[PDB]
Amino acid sequence: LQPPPQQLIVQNKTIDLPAVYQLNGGEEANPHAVKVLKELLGMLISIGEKGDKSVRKYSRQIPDHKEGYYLSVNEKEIVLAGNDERGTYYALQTFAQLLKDGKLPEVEIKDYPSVRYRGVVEGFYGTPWSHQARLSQLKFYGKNKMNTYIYGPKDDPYHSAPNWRLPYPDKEAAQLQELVAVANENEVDFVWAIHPGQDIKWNKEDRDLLLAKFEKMYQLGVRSFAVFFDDISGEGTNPQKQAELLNYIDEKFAQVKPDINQLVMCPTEYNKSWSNPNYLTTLGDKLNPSIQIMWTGDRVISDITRDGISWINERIKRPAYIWWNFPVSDYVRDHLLLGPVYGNDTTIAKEMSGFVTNPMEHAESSKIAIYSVASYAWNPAKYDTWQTWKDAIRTILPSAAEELECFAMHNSDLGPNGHGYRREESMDIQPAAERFLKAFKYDKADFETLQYTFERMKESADILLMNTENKPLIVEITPWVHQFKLTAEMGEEVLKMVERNESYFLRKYNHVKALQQQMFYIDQTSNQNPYQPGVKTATRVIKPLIDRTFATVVKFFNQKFNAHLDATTDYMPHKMLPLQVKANRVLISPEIELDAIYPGENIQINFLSAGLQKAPVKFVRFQFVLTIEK
Ligand SMILES: O=C(N[C@H]1[C@H](Oc2ccc(F)c(F)c2)O[C@H](CO)[C@@H](O)[C@@H]1O)C(F)F
Repeated sequence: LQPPPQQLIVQNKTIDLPAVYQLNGGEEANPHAVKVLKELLGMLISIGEKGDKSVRKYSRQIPDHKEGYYLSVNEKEIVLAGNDERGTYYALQTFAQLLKDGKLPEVEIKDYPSVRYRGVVEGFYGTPWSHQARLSQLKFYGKNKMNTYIYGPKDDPYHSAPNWRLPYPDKEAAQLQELVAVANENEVDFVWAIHPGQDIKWNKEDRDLLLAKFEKMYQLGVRSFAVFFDDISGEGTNPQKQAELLNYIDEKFAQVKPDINQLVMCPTEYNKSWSNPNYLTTLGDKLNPSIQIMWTGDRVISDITRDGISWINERIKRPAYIWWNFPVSDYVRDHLLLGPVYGNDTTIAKEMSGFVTNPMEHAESSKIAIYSVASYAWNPAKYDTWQTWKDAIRTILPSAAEELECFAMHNSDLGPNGHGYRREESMDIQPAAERFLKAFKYDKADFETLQYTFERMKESADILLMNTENKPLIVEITPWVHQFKLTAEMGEEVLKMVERNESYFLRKYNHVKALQQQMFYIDQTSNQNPYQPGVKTATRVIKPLIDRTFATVVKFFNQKFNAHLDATTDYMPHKMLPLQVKANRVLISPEIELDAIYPGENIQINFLSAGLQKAPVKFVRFQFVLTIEK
């Protein structure tokens, strides 16, 4: 069961889903839950909300919590009783996971979430989620009892700079309208956010335009709203004016419409490190208390701790609404972040108004963290990092679960980055790895372990590429899967170099250099975004072991045979601190000879620049970056 319920009593007896049933309360229960029931489908089945005729017999069993439910299955009768309509739907989501092979376990469940708002903020920089991916997201939220979707992609020009003042065009508006309908069907609050701050004026004209935009969104069906003031400079960062604007939205709009739910703001000082030592106490004191204030923790990317959440709560005078910056990867775009969700304290549910997760631009790939966050935020006390990661992967790709686990286990670290934020990766093999190298610079078992791992990586790569159960997932990860397969091939060849004769070693060597060039070409042709282009994989443990083992066994060959083989581990056609090639930049990692003559563009230097005006260039002699026409 995911999320695991607050309370559960299992009897050890089984019951056939009744071939013949009597439905009580289907005309009065939450239509969204009734629809799920009738699809899954004499024995009495009672569905309803506390107060309904159908479930009055169980009124004492129903948890007195928002979104709570009582679920019961026995030989005699089935009860599916929400404390409110969402609760009934959540009872159904649990019910569907009990139903296996046409059979049900005899169980009594009393359930409710520990955190009031739980979900995803699409708030990353980069390519926003497609329409299809958002639709699929919303269904997945409902299955996993996430009730919050904060729409806020940084690069949607109608969400942020400069066209936040304009209504969405017809096509986009028709799409959002559908998203809102689908969200409603899955018991998700669609929260449309706006990000006006970089150029907002504190006047009537901009105040009114912002309210007019919210009204347009409201006409599209939107019933929750957010205003983000993060990552901005200038007058838009003034706390009094922020609070005043939010209170004005609250009082003229959120409390005037009959049916507005969440009103949320993201502060400019949204993590402890970025907070000056009185912006936050001004917000805490001036902002209407029903208004939510977001917070990403001690740092832009951090895990939430008891000390950290108590620090925020005291300044803002309400429980912080957490924006958790994982698995967002818009600052490490060359990595996928498919590891487990961990690091957040599991005893601080009462200290938070909400918990949402900023995910990767890769929507399906994000379902691993998302499913885990859902589990954490509903039942933090029973949150099991590893089992939930395994369950996520198995729900997302039942046909190739083991292969996805293999891929995901070696694609979880961010690599070095400006935020200093890291994740564990490849922990199972790390001991055999680190002992194999030390000895080299070995136990047979460690060698076979590495060998087993490479073999497995290839099996996983090839089965994943060809999987048809979740095609959109496979499209997202495909470039990394190719790179992952290459890595495992390079690993097998390097191990063969460690093991017979001069001639066989040179065959393996030459095959390695070819594999290095293949990885380079995948890195230059896939995922060519402006910020961190290319495709890295297995970066924490595996690639480093392979490269170092390669440097080492070559060194020993040159010593033994008086040879002069090149020991370089990453292919690089240009010559010169490694050179890098990023799009049409050739740069010295913070005399260069290129592999051919190109038209030059510019040379940028920091210890400065010169335009080259398309002059032909092969040699550059003196950041340190050459930009060519390519
Ligand atoms: O996290 C937030 N905002 C952005 C914030 O973005 C930054 C933008 C500029 C920075 F200099 C910086 F250090 C972080 O961090 C996330 C990760 O990159 C982004 O995805 C978010 O859109 C929000 F809580 F304020």
